[PDB]
Amino acid sequence: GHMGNAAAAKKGSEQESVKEFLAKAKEEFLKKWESPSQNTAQLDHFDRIKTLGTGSFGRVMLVKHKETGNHYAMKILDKQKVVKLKQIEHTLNEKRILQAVNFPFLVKLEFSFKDNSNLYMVMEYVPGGEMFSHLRRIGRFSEPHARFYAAQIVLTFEYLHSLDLIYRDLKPENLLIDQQGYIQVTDFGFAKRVKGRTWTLCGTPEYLAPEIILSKGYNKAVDWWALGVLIYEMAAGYPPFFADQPIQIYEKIVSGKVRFPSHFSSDLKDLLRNLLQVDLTKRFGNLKNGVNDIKNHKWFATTDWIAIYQRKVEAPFIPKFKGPGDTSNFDDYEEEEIRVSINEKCGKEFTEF
Amino acid sequence: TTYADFIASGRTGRRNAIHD
Ligand SMILES: C[C@@H]1CNCCN1S(=O)(=O)c1cccc2cnccc12
Repeated sequence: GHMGNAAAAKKGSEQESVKEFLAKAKEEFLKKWESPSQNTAQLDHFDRIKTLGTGSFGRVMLVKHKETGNHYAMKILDKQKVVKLKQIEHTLNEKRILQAVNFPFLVKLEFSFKDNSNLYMVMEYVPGGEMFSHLRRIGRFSEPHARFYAAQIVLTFEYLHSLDLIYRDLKPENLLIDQQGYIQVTDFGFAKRVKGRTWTLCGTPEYLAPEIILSKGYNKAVDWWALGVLIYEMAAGYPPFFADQPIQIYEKIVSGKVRFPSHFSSDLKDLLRNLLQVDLTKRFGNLKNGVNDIKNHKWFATTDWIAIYQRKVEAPFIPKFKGPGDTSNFDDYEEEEIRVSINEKCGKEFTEF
Repeated sequence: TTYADFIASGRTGRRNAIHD
């Protein structure tokens, strides 16, 4: 067979140890999920420095904690806008997930609080910026570079899926690089606890699995499809399915045809054909062998999964870092003061936050 | 080239989710 006796015994023991780790992590998650934390700080505990990102949600600012001097990223949400945008459940869900999970590649929520006008989530500051920016600048990542990031996503999804969480929002825009060159996942608004199937149309066109586009009930296998898109885009510099308009992207996604750059290795093409598999009965991550079909694929043969988890692998790329509070890996945004109304807005809706 | 087609798509910047 492919493995001699020593290699087969080592792989078997390793897979059993994963099961043991995940069973304990689920126990710890469910304790925190059932008893969340709240009201662990207030606004005048921090100096606000610079906007790091903006969206329909609100904005994220670099802040400095007065007592400790530590820097953090503070997400500020306007309650009235969250309601108008129909995002109450997503916002409460994001906070509940973030306070309950624990994994080296998931961003840590350090504080949360609210006032008359806004909701606040204070997360560790990840100074390296978005993977998106580095990828467009460099052009593409080498296969070893892409593989180092991919391994972290595989382990992160193995963790989340064991908790029955589907992620649904994978793309380079949503992945940050930390000071040691490792990945941080931050956004959980679209994540959902689902043991079986769910039906919401959500995600980003280039990264949508066919069964979402086709308005089917779907499961955690959509995350393994999206991993295939991410690996492709990291290694090529562009995604596998693109066009001028989303409907044309969707036609390509559901077609079952994908084409590769000539510089892709055969091992990479084989993995990607098995992740970008339209037939759910054949997609890696969705078979009897589960995540092991991915982790044991030839393209990952040089990956030491425990060493990645322990953060003992030397990263291929370390972002520029001039000191704490350095914001040079993020964009510049028009600053806008944060007003707090004399009148509480939307109290009932956000009573659990 | 495929790269040229990607530039021509106009979707080289940050991509929004559907709900936006
Ligand atoms: C693209 C990401 C995800 N989408 C929302 C916007 N952001 S972000 O503003 O950079 C951001 C979010 C969360 C925690 C952060 C921690 N350190 C730095 C930036 C952080």
